[PDB]
Amino acid sequence: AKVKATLGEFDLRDYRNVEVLKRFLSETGKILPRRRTGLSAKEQRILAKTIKRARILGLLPFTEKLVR
Amino acid sequence: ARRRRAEVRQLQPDLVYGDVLVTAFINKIMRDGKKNLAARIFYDACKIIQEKTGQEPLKVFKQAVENVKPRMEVRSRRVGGANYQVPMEVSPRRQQSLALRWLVQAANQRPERRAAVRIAHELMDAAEGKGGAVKKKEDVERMAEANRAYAHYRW
Amino acid sequence: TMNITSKQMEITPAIRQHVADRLAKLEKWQTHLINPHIILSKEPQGFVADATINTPNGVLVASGKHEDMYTAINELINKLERQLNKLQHKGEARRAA
Amino acid sequence: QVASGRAYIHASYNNTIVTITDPDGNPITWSSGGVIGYKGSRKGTPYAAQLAALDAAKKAMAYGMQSVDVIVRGTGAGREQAIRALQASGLQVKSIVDDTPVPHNGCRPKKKFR
RNA sequence: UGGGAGAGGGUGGUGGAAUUCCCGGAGUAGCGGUGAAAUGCGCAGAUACCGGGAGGAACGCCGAUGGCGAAGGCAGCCACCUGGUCCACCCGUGACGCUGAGGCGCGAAAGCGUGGGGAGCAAACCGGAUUAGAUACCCGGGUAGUCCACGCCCUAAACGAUGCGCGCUAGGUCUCUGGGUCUCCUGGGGGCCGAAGCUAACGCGUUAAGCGCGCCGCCUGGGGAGUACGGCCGCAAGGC
Ligand SMILES: [Mg+2]
Ligand SMILES: [Mg+2]
Ligand SMILES: [Mg+2]
Ligand SMILES: [Mg+2]
Ligand SMILES: [Mg+2]
Ligand SMILES: [Mg+2]
Ligand SMILES: [Mg+2]
Ligand SMILES: [Mg+2]
Ligand SMILES: [Mg+2]
Ligand SMILES: [Mg+2]
Ligand SMILES: [Mg+2]
Ligand SMILES: [Mg+2]
Ligand SMILES: [Mg+2]
Ligand SMILES: [Mg+2]
Ligand SMILES: [Mg+2]
Ligand SMILES: [Mg+2]
Ligand SMILES: [Mg+2]
Ligand SMILES: [Mg+2]
Ligand SMILES: [Mg+2]
Ligand SMILES: [Mg+2]
Ligand SMILES: [Mg+2]
Ligand SMILES: [Mg+2]
Ligand SMILES: [Mg+2]
Ligand SMILES: [Mg+2]
Ligand SMILES: [Mg+2]
Ligand SMILES: [Mg+2]
Ligand SMILES: [Mg+2]
Ligand SMILES: [Mg+2]
Ligand SMILES: [Mg+2]
Ligand SMILES: [Mg+2]
Ligand SMILES: [Mg+2]
Ligand SMILES: [Mg+2]
Ligand SMILES: [Mg+2]
Ligand SMILES: [Mg+2]
Ligand SMILES: [Mg+2]
Ligand SMILES: [Mg+2]
Ligand SMILES: [Mg+2]
Ligand SMILES: [Mg+2]
Ligand SMILES: [Mg+2]
Ligand SMILES: [Mg+2]
Ligand SMILES: [Mg+2]
Ligand SMILES: [Mg+2]
Ligand SMILES: [Mg+2]
Ligand SMILES: [Mg+2]
Ligand SMILES: [Mg+2]
Ligand SMILES: [Mg+2]
Ligand SMILES: [Mg+2]
Ligand SMILES: [Mg+2]
Ligand SMILES: [Mg+2]
Ligand SMILES: [Mg+2]
Ligand SMILES: [Mg+2]
Ligand SMILES: [Mg+2]
Ligand SMILES: [Mg+2]
Ligand SMILES: [Mg+2]
Ligand SMILES: [Mg+2]
Ligand SMILES: [Mg+2]
Ligand SMILES: [Mg+2]
Ligand SMILES: [Mg+2]
Ligand SMILES: [Mg+2]
Repeated sequence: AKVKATLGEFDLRDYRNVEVLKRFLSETGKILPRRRTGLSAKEQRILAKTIKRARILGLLPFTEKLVR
Repeated sequence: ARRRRAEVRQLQPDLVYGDVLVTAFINKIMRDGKKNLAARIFYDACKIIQEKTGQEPLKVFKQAVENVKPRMEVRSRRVGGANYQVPMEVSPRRQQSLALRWLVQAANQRPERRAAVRIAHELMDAAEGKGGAVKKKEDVERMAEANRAYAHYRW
Repeated sequence: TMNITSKQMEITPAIRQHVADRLAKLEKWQTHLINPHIILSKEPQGFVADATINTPNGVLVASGKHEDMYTAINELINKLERQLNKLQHKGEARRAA
Repeated sequence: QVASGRAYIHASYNNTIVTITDPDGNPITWSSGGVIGYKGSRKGTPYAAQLAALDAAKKAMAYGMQSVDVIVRGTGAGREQAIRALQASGLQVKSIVDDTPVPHNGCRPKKKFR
C-alpha cells in the first residue's frame, strides 16, 4: 500500500502542499521510510528536505501522540 | 528423567474398601516394608474414628485428603543474582503425594502414644480443617500468594 | 582436622608443620577447609605434593611437582588458590542479565 | 468531585507510577509500586503495576470519577498490565494514548545507555 | 559550452523534541536505584501530573550494505560566500606530463593559553555497594573538560594495518549518481561472488594483493627502546 501510488503528479519540492505531504507522514508524525513511500533514493531525499521546511513553517508536525 | 515423562505406578486397590488412595496412604505409613503393620494401623485408625465420631471412615479419610491438598506452591528459581520463590500450581498427582505425606508426618508429630490413634485423630482434624497437616497446606499456599508478583517467571 | 601423608618417605614434625602454615594461605578466602589432605611423595624427577580439599562450593584437587620439596609444595598451593578463587567467584560472573 | 479526568501511567523498568488527574491535569490521587507495599525491584513487576493501577482507580472512583483518558509514558514491564487493570477497574477508559518522551537527539545520556 | 549529485568547507541566522533548574497550580508517602541492595532524595511536601520561564548541548523519523572530502572528518532547516567532482558536446591549447628529498598547509580526541559559556555528561575526587580484599567493574554525588572565539599542541588501531600515476588481463550480482534510443546500453563511484594469475596460508582478484613501467616513503631477529645523548620544535604536557 505504497503512498506514491495513491497520488498522481505532485511537486516533490512544494513545501506548502500540506495535503500531499501529510500522506508521507506516519500516524506518529514521523517521516515514512522508502518502503512505505515507494520513492527512489533521489526522490526521498527531496521529500524529506521539503517536509522539514513545512514543519518549520508550522504546516506539518514534528511529532504526534500515538492513539491506540 | 531426561528422556521421557516417567509412568505413574498404578496401585492395587485395598482389600477392605477397594481404594487406590487408601493403598497409597498405607504405603506412606509403611516403615521397613512392614505392610501388615501398616495395614493394621490404618484400619485400626478407621475403627477409632468410627467410635469417636460415628461416620464412614472412608468419608473422613477422603475429606481429610481434600483438605490437605495444596492448590498452589512455591518453587525456587534463581533468576539473575537472586533466588525467587516462584508461585506454581500443583499437579493433581503431586497434590495427592504431598497431602498423604503431610498427613502421616503431622500424625507422627502428635503426642498420643499409639500410631493408629495419631493417624486416627489427625485424619479427624484435617477433615474438620484443623491440625498440623492443614497448617502445612495453608502455609504453602500463603507463600505462593505472597509471591504472586513473580508468577510471570512461571515455567 | 588436617591430615598429611608421606608416601614411602620419612618426614619430620617440622616439615609437617611447614605444610600446615602453607595450606594456611587458603584461609584468606574465609571459607571452610574440610578435611584437607596432603600427600608428599618422591618421583625420580623430584617431589610431588598432592592435595584434596572440600569446601562448601566444591572440591580442590591439585598436584605440585619440583626438585625442591618446598617449591613443589608452593606450586601445589598456587594451583589450589587459583582453584579456590574460581570456586568462590565463578558464580558472580553471570549476575546480569 | 470529577466524573471525567485523566490517568497517567509512568512506567519504567524500576517501577510503575499511576496518577489520576482532573480534566485540566491536576492530580486527584496517585499510587505506585511503593504505595501498595513493595520495595526494591519488586516494584517493577507487572503485578505491582496491577495493584497500583487498581489502588489508584479505587481511590479515584471514591471522588466520583467514572471516565478517564489513559496517557502512557515509558517502556516498563508493568505497562500493559496497568492499562489492563484500569479497564478492569470500573472506569470507562474513554481513550488510550502513549505520550512517552523521546528526544530528537538532545542531551548526552548517562554511561549505561551508551 | 551546457548540465548533475552531495552530512565537502566557511559565515550569519533560525526550528522543534528532550534533560536540568526556577516560578505558579494540584496532590501524598514514598521516589530513585540494582543482579539484589545501600548511599542519596522526600512530610522543611519528593516522585508522578498541568501551566509559565530560563539556559546550554545535540539534531529523532528521513537514514541505507547510502552520500561528500586528500586525510583528519562532515548530519535539523534557511541564506550568503566558497572547494572538489561527474557527465554530455568533441569546440580551443598542443606533451603544457608522472612522481616528488627538502619546504609549506591541513591534521580525530585528549591537552595548553586568554576570554566567554556550562543544561546534560563526566577524568580527578567523595560516598554506597560488590568482594577474601575492590584505590575497579555497578550505584548516588562531583570539578576540570565536553561547547564558542582567537592562539597553541601535531598525536592515533591518523587502518583498507594496502604510497601516487598510467597501461594491460573473464564475467555474475546489488547499489549511488550522470548521459542515451530508457529493453538495455554507456560513463563515474560504492559493495558482494568469482575467470586467469597471485599468495606461506588466510586471502586478493578491472576499487588487485594479477601482469608491467615511472617516482617517492619504508623494512633488515626479539628485548633494551621510540629509551639515552645531541639537535630542532613546544607555554607546558610533550613531539620529531
Ligand atoms: Mg517549487
Ligand atoms: Mg512419611
Ligand atoms: Mg509438616
Ligand atoms: Mg484453620
Ligand atoms: Mg570424628
Ligand atoms: Mg597427618
Ligand atoms: Mg612408613
Ligand atoms: Mg614422616
Ligand atoms: Mg596424582
Ligand atoms: Mg600467590
Ligand atoms: Mg581459572
Ligand atoms: Mg525499583
Ligand atoms: Mg561549466
Ligand atoms: Mg512546585
Ligand atoms: Mg512542567
Ligand atoms: Mg539511524
Ligand atoms: Mg557509507
Ligand atoms: Mg568517495
Ligand atoms: Mg577539438
Ligand atoms: Mg592545431
Ligand atoms: Mg615533505
Ligand atoms: Mg589537532
Ligand atoms: Mg578538543
Ligand atoms: Mg580539551
Ligand atoms: Mg588549564
Ligand atoms: Mg580551554
Ligand atoms: Mg596558567
Ligand atoms: Mg575557562
Ligand atoms: Mg555545572
Ligand atoms: Mg569510591
Ligand atoms: Mg567497602
Ligand atoms: Mg583493605
Ligand atoms: Mg567506588
Ligand atoms: Mg559514576
Ligand atoms: Mg551524575
Ligand atoms: Mg584539574
Ligand atoms: Mg583550567
Ligand atoms: Mg591541567
Ligand atoms: Mg580551536
Ligand atoms: Mg607529520
Ligand atoms: Mg574504519
Ligand atoms: Mg583509502
Ligand atoms: Mg602506520
Ligand atoms: Mg609517496
Ligand atoms: Mg538516467
Ligand atoms: Mg547507470
Ligand atoms: Mg562499478
Ligand atoms: Mg572476493
Ligand atoms: Mg583459480
Ligand atoms: Mg610478486
Ligand atoms: Mg577488460
Ligand atoms: Mg567486476
Ligand atoms: Mg576506486
Ligand atoms: Mg601481498
Ligand atoms: Mg632489536
Ligand atoms: Mg622522545
Ligand atoms: Mg610517543
Ligand atoms: Mg633532549
Ligand atoms: Mg611517526
